[PDB]
Amino acid sequence: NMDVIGERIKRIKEEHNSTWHYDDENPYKTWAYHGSYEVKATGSASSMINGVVKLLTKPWDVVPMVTQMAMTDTTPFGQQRVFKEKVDTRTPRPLPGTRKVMEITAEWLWRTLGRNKRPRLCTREEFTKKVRTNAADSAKAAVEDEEFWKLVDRERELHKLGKCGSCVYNMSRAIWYMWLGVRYLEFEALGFLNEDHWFSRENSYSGVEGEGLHKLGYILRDISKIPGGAMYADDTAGWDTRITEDDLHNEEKIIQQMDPEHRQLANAIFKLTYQNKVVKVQRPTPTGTVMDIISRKDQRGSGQVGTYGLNTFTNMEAQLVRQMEGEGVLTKADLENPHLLEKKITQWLETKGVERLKRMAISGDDCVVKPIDDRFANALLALNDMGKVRKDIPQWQPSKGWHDWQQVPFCSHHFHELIMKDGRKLVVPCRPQDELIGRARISQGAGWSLRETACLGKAYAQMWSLMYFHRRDLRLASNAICSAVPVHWVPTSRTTWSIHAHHQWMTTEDMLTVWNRVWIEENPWMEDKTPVTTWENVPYLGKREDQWCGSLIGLTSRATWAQNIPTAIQQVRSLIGNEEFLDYM
Ligand SMILES: COc1cc(C)c(C(=O)NS(=O)(=O)c2cccc3cccnc23)cc1-c1ccc(C#CCO)s1
Ligand SMILES: [Zn+2]
Ligand SMILES: [Zn+2]
Repeated sequence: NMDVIGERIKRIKEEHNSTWHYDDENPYKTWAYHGSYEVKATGSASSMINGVVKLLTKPWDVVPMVTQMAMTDTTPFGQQRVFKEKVDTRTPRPLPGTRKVMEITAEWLWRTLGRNKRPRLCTREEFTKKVRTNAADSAKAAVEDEEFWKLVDRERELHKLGKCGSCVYNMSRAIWYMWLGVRYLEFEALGFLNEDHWFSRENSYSGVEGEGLHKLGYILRDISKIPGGAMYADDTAGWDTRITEDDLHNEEKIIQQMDPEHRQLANAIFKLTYQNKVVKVQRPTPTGTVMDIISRKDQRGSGQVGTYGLNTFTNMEAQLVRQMEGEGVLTKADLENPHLLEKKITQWLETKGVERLKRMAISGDDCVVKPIDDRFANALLALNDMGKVRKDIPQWQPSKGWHDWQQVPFCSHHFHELIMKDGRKLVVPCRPQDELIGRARISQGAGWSLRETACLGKAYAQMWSLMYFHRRDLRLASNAICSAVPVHWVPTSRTTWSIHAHHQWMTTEDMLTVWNRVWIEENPWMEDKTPVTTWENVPYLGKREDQWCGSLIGLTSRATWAQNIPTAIQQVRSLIGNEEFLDYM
């Protein structure tokens, strides 16, 4: 294994030859440990609190989920506990028959996904444009430096020779240029899956890439119209740690569709940084803090360019395999058989494949499946054998499905169908309210002024007005935040890193105008384009549903907050200063 990773470890070792040592008390059991060096400890035991949101959500000061979210340990201690609890495991190799059906399905799926689209290399100027639009970090400074691109070119030449010198995953500007350079090179070779929307619903059938949270519920409602069994949405326990060497070799098959110069670079990413990887992780010691150098041949590196798309691919494949087992196409005997009949798998894929993909909504490790009947609930042999063991359920207990699409969990949400006062139906996204408030109360970074804090608060408020307006407490808190923050202050930072967020709330445009654009004008499931002219006609969940989903409506403390909210707004305004404010209450 040293022939692939040796050069990276040699460069790390030489850069820290003063403090480099082999810590024999290292806690790694399934990862190869190469050595350690001294570092300055990074992270925090607690997250910073957004005072603007906190002051305008007083009843949630006494809420346990709101307190828990404010914690999250990122210190070397936090890094180590997460590592031990999840990442330091080995997935048993799938059986020979399971490997065979996965290989057949992966070959058919890649050909289906590439039926209209051709892979291509992504560029420096594409990466540059993405970095600029995201910052509008030190990444914008690097991208502007010609020496950054010269470091990139030197690494690419090693990749072209089948070698890697500086692409290290992390759990001086030279080390930062090497990390961003590593990410650019991955973007160059595999970025096309995202940039050219290979996992869009039109291209992939099961996929939802580019859809946006406001479309997911409508897609689940459409799947519910397909004849079949219940809708299943099983969670995998730590999906990224369950990506096997066999999964990685099946994902690598996309390189067969590439032009020769592209194939060479993508083969370098797969073989040197996915199937072999060098990882840095911080660890507390009695003496201080060390950086450990570790390696392994499987699992998925969570913070990589190709992660979302490749997880979506492998999950689509795994769910098709589970549907084949449910239909009796794959038997227990087939999974143990290296010599299983390839023809019946091929025949099912060619005649039923696409129809079975349309029965699913797949976003990375998140899946919703509506099989042809409920035999799927007990079809667990291939799923468990592929390593995709379901979270917090005995291995052989049947999956429980839903017969109502509104009860289905997907991407941390569930979806409600609302009837507007004018008779039109809306399908809206929702999650436990404490989660929404708890997140909005967390600020991103230290040494952030009242201005930056208030602008992030406004970004959360405006996200609530656009996606979660149907929650009484969030509409009231949103109105309060937007009344407390100067009208012309532009929302900053980001409320989420979800691929499903399109950030339409990152504006100073009227939120009702934006609401009409998203929910009426652009909404393909809204035939009648009549605009809503007042928030009074923007619906809420039924009161009982709002309460079931965490609303404090009906509580005295909530009634007191609603009554006295102009006082808290004025208190925020007085600390912000003599600025232009608008009264949204
Ligand atoms: C599928 O959509 C989402 C899923 C999640 C997970 C988040 C999200 O960040 N949640 S979070 O902060 O509470 C959170 C943070 C970190 C890890 C988590 C793990 C599990 C659950 N939450 C986590 C946000 C959105 C969106 C919010 C608005 C959206 C829109 C639109 C239209 O353009 S899309
Ligand atoms: Zn490299
Ligand atoms: Zn709900």
